[PDB]
Amino acid sequence: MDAIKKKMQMLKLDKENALDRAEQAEADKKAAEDRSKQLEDELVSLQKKLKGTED
Amino acid sequence: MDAIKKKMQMLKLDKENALDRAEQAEADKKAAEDRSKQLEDELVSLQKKLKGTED
Amino acid sequence: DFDDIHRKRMEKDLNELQALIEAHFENRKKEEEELVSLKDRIERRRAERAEQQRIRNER
Repeated sequence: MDAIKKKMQMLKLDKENALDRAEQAEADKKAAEDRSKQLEDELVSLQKKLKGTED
Repeated sequence: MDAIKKKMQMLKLDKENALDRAEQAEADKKAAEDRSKQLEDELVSLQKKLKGTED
Repeated sequence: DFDDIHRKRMEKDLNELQALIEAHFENRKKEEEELVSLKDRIERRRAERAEQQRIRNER
């Protein structure tokens, strides 16, 4: 009819916005966790270098 | 009718799924970010003690 | 944000659209009521034509 189509369009705009936000948040999590794990690896290498210096 | 109900329910389900997924991702992002901050703070002190050891 | 104003805009769009939807609902509903009354007076006309035709045929 008439109002039904507009209501469907609203329900679809919510769909697109929610899905896009979810995908963006997932990409953010991937990037942040990669950052953290690379920092942890750098910390490990520093520990090993400290061990060599102690020797 | 029949089509309106199923389509509307499926679209609302899609919106809710995307929203909850985004919230989970953002929570993990915040936790990883704070842990990364902890890693930075500990790494600086590790570098300082390494520098003293080298001196 | 831009998402906020976009949301308010599609929101008022949904509001005006459902408003006009219920509006034409009411309009076509009045038209259907008028058409039903038309059918009713039509059946009245059928019955009156039937009885007067039958009287004519009786005579």
